[PDB]
Amino acid sequence: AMSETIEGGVKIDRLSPGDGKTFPKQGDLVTIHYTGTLENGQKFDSSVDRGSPFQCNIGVGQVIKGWDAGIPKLSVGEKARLTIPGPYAYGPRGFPGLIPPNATLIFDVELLKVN
Repeated sequence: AMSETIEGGVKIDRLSPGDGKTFPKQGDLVTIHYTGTLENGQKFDSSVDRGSPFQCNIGVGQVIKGWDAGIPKLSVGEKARLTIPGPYAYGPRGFPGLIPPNATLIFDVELLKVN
């Protein structure tokens, strides 16, 4: 149960452990189940509610910076909270009506798989 502050002011809180050995590296495909929330409790996205996970390549700019920085510090199976500041998330614009300008996003993510 580390808490870790990393590039971007991104905070990783470890909720439940992974294998402690299998971590994603740049380029790796990662399969994630997540839930995204605003600082005010408002939920804004959830792969769990959709019944199917999210896949992406990591550290190639295909997801928010906070995930490129954050996901690779998790081990397979690990469940963690990422607290990602605006610049590492949707930025100074956000998506108006959904995500406020420069909003801090809280993600509860579980790394399910690395390839």
